[PDB]
Amino acid sequence: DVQMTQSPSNLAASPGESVSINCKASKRISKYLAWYQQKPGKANKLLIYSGSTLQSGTPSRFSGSGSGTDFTLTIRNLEPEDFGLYYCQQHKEYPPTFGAGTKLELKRADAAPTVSIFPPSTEQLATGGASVVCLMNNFYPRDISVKWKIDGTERRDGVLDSVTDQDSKDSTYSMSSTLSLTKADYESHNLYTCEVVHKTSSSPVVKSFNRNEC
Amino acid sequence: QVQLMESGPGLVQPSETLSLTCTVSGFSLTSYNVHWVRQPPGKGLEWMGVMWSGGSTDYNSTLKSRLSISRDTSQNQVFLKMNSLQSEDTTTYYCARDRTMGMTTPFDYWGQGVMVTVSSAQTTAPSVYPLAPGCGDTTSSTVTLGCLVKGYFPEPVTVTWNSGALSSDVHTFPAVLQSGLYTLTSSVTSSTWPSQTVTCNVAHPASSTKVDKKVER
Ligand SMILES: *[C@@H]1O[C@H](CO)[C@@H](O[C@@H]2O[C@H](CO)[C@@H](O[C@@H]3O[C@H](CO[C@H]4O[C@H](CO)[C@@H](O)[C@H](O)[C@@H]4O)[C@@H](O)[C@H](O)[C@@H]3O)[C@H](O)[C@H]2NC(C)=O)[C@H](O)[C@H]1NC(C)=O
Ligand SMILES: [Cl-]
Repeated sequence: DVQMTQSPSNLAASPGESVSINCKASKRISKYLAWYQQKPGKANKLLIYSGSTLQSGTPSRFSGSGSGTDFTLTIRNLEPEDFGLYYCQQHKEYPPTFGAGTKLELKRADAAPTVSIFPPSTEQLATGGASVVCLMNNFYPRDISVKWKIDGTERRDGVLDSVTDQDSKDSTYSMSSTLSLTKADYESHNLYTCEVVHKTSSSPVVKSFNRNEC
Repeated sequence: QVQLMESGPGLVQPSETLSLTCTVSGFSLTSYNVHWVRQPPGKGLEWMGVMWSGGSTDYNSTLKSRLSISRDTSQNQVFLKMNSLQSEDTTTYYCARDRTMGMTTPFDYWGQGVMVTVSSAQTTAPSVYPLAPGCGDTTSSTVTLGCLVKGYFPEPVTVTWNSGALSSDVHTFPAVLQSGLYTLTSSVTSSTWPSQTVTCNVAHPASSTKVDKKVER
């Protein structure tokens, strides 16, 4: 098989800037390398083929070079719509083989998270369980860390979290963190705090509630 | 336009036959090859095999013994049947088209892929709980509300707000798995709550459930 090595795994750039992405075949394959774009909610889309030929409809800011082993996709003058994942496929021989992909992040201005904390619902406590939720919405950059504290002591047990992909309208991220515990555990403590560190604040953003006020 | 569409079960059990269908339109199966490709969890694309235009098949040599590809030209369908699945895997499977005339095209059109969950677990509908500020938290002019969609299996769900009418700062987060069940949150903002009602609509196709939860109080 022709092994395709793609680099890098990741890029970040601003709209209007230029990036390039490399693929390198393990054997010479003449000009027969194609580039594709992947974007949530869309089938993988053929951009370039035979190294440098644009598919009909591909904007002129995309270009490709190379013949032999070494290929490069260049994207100039980036549009928002161009942020997503790219991969290469050789089309010299079967089996089809593919690069491992490059995720291109849209670099926008810093944005501080809007932090919200939510006590368990009485509906859920009826079941004997409790979930405390902390949302950290519409922030940039991705880098973030969240601590839960219960009566001033860090709790990492029973915490799960996840982060959205970059927003289609404002290019931010959002994170949700859930502290799960028994009703008995929940009711054995008073102060619930989620503590959120992000480069937009010189010290942590803190949201807390006292269960005794619920 | 050219289209390829994968379909199959969202959940199989270990050792059940996994039957996938690729339904095509806007070209003839006797004129183009249709390939099957998978993307395991974590990973890049892996070629599984091809339904050649002329009716033969070829396979990834390491997977050959576990795959069967076929088609029904009258129905514009290509099939992939496989067996010996991997407990707890959530692979995505794709079909894609190519041809060879003077040269071999790359794959010019793809389907959007389907994800299959492999498990012996039961289908389980979510409980839906409100996310509302409480417990002495002063409510700003714009409030963040949400719904906690807890304890469902398998993926996916969908969440909408006020039946689609509300789409201000909607975020539906990736689900997390623990003790074999998924939990996700979905949030929206409102400047008019609680005078104006905010309701999440949660669908879980696998369990045939659709539940509304009005967020108040
Ligand atoms: C035909 O089907 C084959 C499956 O039967 C496909 O095989 C897969 O091929 C990919 C690409 O070569 C492999 O992915 C690589 O895995 C290695 C090994 O990773 C593990 O070990 C290292 C070191 O201990 C560790 O760093 C990793 O995290 C893993 O624990 C990685 O080093 C590579 O980066 C890459 O991910 C698959 O592992 C392999 N699967 C199996 C089940 O063998 C093959 O791609 C198909 N052929 C075609 C043409 O698509
Ligand atoms: Cl060459």
